[PDB]
Amino acid sequence: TRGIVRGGETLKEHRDRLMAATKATGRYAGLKTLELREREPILYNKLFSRLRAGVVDARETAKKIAAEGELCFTLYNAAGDSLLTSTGIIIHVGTMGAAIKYMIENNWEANPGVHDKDIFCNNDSLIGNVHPCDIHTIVPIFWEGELIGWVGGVTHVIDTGTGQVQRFGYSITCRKVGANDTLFRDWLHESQRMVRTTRYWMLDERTRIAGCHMIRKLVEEVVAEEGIEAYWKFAYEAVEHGRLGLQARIKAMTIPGTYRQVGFVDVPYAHEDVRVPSDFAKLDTIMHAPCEMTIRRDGTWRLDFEGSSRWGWHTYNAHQVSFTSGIWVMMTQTLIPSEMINDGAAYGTEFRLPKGTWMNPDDRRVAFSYSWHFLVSAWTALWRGLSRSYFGRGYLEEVNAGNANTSNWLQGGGFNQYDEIHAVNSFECAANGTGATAVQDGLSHAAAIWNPEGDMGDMEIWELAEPLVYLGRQIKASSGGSGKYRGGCGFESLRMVWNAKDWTMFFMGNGHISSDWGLMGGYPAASGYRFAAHKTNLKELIASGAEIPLGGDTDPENPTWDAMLPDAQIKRDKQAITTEEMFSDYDLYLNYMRGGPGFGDPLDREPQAVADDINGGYVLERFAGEVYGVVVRKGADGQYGVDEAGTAAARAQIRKDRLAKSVPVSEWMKGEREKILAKDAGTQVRQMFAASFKLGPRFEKDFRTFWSLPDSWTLPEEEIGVPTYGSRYSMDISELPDVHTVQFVEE
Amino acid sequence: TRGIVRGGETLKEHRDRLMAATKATGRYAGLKTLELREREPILYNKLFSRLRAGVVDARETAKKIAAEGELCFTLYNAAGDSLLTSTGIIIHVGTMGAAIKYMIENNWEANPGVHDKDIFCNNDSLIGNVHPCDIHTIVPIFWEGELIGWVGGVTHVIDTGATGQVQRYSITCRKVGANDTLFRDWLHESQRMVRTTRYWMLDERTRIAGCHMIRKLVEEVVAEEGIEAYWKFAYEAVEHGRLGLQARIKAMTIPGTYRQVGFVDVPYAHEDVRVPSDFAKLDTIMHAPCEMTIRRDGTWRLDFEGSSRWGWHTYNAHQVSFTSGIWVMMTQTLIPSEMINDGAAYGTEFRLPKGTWMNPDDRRVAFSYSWHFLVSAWTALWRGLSRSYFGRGYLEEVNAGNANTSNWLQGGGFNQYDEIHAVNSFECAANGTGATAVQDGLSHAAAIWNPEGDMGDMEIWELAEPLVYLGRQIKASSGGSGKYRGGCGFESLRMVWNAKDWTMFFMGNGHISSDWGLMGGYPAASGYRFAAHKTNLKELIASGAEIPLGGDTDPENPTWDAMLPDAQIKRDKQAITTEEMFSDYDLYLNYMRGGPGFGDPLDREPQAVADDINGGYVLERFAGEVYGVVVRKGADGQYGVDEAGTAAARAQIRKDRLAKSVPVSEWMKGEREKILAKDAGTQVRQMFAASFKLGPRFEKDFRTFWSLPDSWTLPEEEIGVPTYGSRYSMDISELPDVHTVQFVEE
Ligand SMILES: [Mn+2]
Ligand SMILES: [Mn+2]
Repeated sequence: TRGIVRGGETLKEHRDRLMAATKATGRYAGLKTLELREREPILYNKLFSRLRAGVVDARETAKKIAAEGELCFTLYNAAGDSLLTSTGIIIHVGTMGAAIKYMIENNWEANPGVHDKDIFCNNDSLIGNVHPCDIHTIVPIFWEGELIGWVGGVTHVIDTGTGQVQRFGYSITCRKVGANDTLFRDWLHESQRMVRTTRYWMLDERTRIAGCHMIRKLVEEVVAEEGIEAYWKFAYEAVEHGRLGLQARIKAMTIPGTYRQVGFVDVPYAHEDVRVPSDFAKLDTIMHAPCEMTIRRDGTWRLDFEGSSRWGWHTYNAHQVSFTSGIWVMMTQTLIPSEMINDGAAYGTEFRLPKGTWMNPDDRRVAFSYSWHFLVSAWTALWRGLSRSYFGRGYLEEVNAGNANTSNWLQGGGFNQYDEIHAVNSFECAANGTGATAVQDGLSHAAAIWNPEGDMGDMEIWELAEPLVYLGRQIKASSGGSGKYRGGCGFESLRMVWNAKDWTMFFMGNGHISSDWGLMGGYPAASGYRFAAHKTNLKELIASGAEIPLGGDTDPENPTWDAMLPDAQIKRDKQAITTEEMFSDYDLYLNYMRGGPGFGDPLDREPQAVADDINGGYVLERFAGEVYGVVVRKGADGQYGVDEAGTAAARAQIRKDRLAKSVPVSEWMKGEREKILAKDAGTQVRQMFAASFKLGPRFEKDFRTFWSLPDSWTLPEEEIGVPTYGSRYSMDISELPDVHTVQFVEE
Repeated sequence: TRGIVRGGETLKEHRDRLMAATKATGRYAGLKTLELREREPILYNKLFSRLRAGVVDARETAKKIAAEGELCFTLYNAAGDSLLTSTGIIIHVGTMGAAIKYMIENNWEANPGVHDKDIFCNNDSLIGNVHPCDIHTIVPIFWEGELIGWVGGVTHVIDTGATGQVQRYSITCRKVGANDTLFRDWLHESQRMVRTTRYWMLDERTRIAGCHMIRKLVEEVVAEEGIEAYWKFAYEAVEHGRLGLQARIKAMTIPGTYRQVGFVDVPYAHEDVRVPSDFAKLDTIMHAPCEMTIRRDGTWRLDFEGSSRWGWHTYNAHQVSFTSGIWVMMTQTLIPSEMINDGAAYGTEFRLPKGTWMNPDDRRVAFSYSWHFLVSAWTALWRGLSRSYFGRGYLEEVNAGNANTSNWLQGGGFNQYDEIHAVNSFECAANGTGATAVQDGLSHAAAIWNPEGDMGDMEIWELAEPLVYLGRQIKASSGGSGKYRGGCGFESLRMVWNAKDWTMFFMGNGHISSDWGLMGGYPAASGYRFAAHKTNLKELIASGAEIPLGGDTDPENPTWDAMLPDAQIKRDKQAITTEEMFSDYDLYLNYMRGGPGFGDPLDREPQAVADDINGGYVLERFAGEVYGVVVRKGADGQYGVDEAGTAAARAQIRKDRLAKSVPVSEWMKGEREKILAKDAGTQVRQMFAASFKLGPRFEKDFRTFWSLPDSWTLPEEEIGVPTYGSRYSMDISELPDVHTVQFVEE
């Protein structure tokens, strides 16, 4: 046959046909009926069971090369659509799927060609990828000379290649790195210069190629026993199957209608401790991620991000592939926790990411090295939206106020206690607080949005990898969102530099803004802040038996460590993002993990839960009365107990104080409107709105209508007084010729 | 014959043999006799003259695929040694040759295999390259299924990427094509490294077109004159070059030891050097001492013991870059021939100590703008070679040295076409040259990496950049004073016009003049910065007020500043900056440096001093203070010489010199007190501290000359500045199963 796909179609003729049938019918590949599944139920169930089991075995067997992370493997059909994904974080199902769809639309079939036993590698920025260090290995599967699918394997390399602002600070575009199952030497020598340490990159490549070739054999054996006729139907029915599964889940758990929510997070690049080389990049900006969620009677739904802010000079921007592919690590935690999850769910979801926004920049200068900062801040709002549907329908067990900001990313560089390059960081922000439920408190220090199987790691293992020692590891008091049910609290650890040389560290996380919100009366989780101490003189303080900082920063409004370090240079502020800073032995670094949002009116919380929280270190005593209205009294055993009568009076008094200090929304609005007309707000607020308007006309109209603003009132970004480089002149990807990108999104 | 090289040897077996014969015999490839040259001279001269011409033809023909000068092509033998090189800048003969020898040593023959019609590409930093944007295309030449040589084509791509870099796009001899056809995944992947696609794509089409033309040339020559004759020429030609350099040294120079040194400043402690790493935020000085030894047999040695350590900046150099590009200056004085090839390398001994900025041996080091250190280190060699010319009697060949190729005008953003900016004006191609022992230096005439200096037309530059010329003027008092004055630089005043999202920065020497005067002459003027933001020039122009024009004639008594009362003027000695925002009607002074002078300025003929004042080469005030010449403004407003007054001023300055000078012994004792008290700037002590550790022989001489006790030490960690990288290295030896080539004693 002429084309290499089974049947004689080229890779592009094949996909274009399926995509045309998908558009005309609304069903993947125009499969109005799934004959294999309906006519042969057992064989269909067996095909998933064996293929799913073999894909997981590849992932776990290949994993056994350590000294799990983003490691994952996915089986695709000829058109680049996922059928099955292994255990692990599934944020790369779409990134690798896009890499296949890039080879399809750019005629890789003709050059460099797609042959059996070829090995392709990819991490391209313009195709779509979460992190530059996330390396894809893609292998085509052939049966009797014809192509029937692809295999994808991905890892997060931890030692690849300060204060990046533009993309031009590596890139692999579906490069053919091997043939005949043998890697090319020029690729091996070249890729080992893209890295500071060789061991991690080399083993990771072996792992990916291993798992891929296992899965390749796994398919060749399934097809041999059950026949190609059966497998060929399954490779397209399984996708249309996933779509029907998502539709059935929506109709069963949620409510049709329109849900509107928004999320924010800060980017404080004006601070002197953010040492970026470009002066046009030094300004305070805020991420704006509004979302209009539409759930329809037919079980389809739509996520429209009209009104979002523009991309900025920083590393927190994202890709439309990165945004849509990675949003399912969140969705599979509430709506579709299923091992059948595949691209079928994608074909049952509509995404609108306006071109030019931070989630769909369409500009080649954009950097995305730390996309998580924005992604986790934008996705959390969707928890709240869905929860409104769960709450109204009665499935309160599924309600969740949202995920915490996966923040304070402890990052360090230099030479460790073995006089060797640092490569492995602690990664304690895998265990943040979780949002509160409509039924119970949230889980403290339990999970991250991109991995619900939160693991905090052992202190004794991290101290074998980092030149740091734990002086404390403690639950972060009052970090969880207050509410009838408290959001999960984060936790903190105090690090002391120990046997480090040429050492540097920086902070990474939300500071001025709490990305998550409480739900239906609950409050947002605590926001971030920084603590670090240099020139502590701790060696002499330890030797002399003086007071030394231990534990966690219990009350940063009334700290106890600072006074213990009189000769120290202490940095204690809300600057939760910094650039590389010099550290040396006996200096201190507070690693503070965020908490989750709360649920419900705080003064509906059962008083004993407040007393249990104070005794447990989840809430500072101070706020027991101010926030929850609970009067607690310390007893003989040192434990706090509830004052039943005193609480009732406090709760009744707060209710009157609320009505007194509050104001009718009509009244407050006209006052806020005067400030809007006078353009009275910080530059970060005005820049956010000014940029959001230009990229979102529908958002500007609603804003003007809601505030009853006259057309005479305008908010041009160019008149705020901050740099605006990149707001009117762009570097589109359309400038690149011979490059055909695929659109997974309305814009 | 299994090995692909002619005869059956593999590439490594072949080179390994030739290199062992070179080490053993002191003659390239163990050629004690050149049979072809001696027994068939006409045929020998014919092969060279014809290959040289065919190579030049390929370079000039391919050049017509755009519209540069760094473009160049080189013909190599099977072992990766240069035979011939096209017209153009020859910095990349060694870099590309090193790429070939990398494929030889790392078994490219077995994987990915070296086949006919294959296309390779390379710019690797660890192999050694001048610039990250200088891209190599390497094609193997075959004859009857066997490899007989290589072709290398290079271009300087202007629109690549990568800020205030402090530590380290790498293409490691990648096979980017087969069957003379490029791979699609390579073409797509390359269009993401560049800002605009045009320049990258035409440059590759240019390199390949030239490589294939040279491949056809060899195939044609071999076919007509026979492969037997060519296979002899392909190695005799190298040894031939070695003998040629030996003859030139013995005919032009003098045996002995020459000692010289050069310096340049890295002022990274200034706030306008926005660097992301705080441990790279300090002031440092480059130290480039050179002990030059010419032996009686005609061999010579270049020992850079005592040089400073690599730093957190983009001015470090690879050993291959330092030795491959040094021949751009050697071909301007010692061996200016079109026959130049690697024979000159096998006739020269280089010692670049490991850890120094020229041989860092650390993977973190960056090399983006290594010219700043190279031009400052090479200028000292002119002076050494000149002492041999001057003693032997070839005063015409003397030259005090090359100016720092500084102020590198760099701009970014969007231009008057609302398109990405990629073409910057290249006025630092026309710096002042060093004065000779016979005549003044040439003003605004050349750079060290290109003697064919061209300034460009202002009208052409304004079609490329969003800038307009408000001035273009000879730089007064930039040339080094002396009996014969060093060449003066020039300066242009630029106004930003129709730019958007525009940024600019300065680049060059500031506190230090790298060049020195010779035998009584003085160094050229050092660098400084002038820029003006928020000028309000639009209204000053409209109202008819004074507007800055021309050049910054006297920065000690400027005229522009008073004209700009509302402007933010940056007028300091910070000649290196990171990108800074610029808007229309802002000003940027592009000041090109001059060259060093020769001889005692007091021995300069007075009428030359008067001509210099009249011509804007020397400011009036220095005619008496420096040259001791009294001038009077004549009727026509021109300056003339006062013979009698000049004779007195010269007689008085001679007494002043003896009165204000002191015996060197008396000065040394006082300067020795300061060394013991460690009374000096941190940039000075860090330089010496780093130099001592890398050069024990240099430290030994320092302590000896100053009679310092062993109790006196200068540890770098006690200076008070960051010392990151001094004690902990990421040596390249770590990288697994990567085999490097040492062209240097380290
Ligand atoms: Mn990753
Ligand atoms: Mn170059």
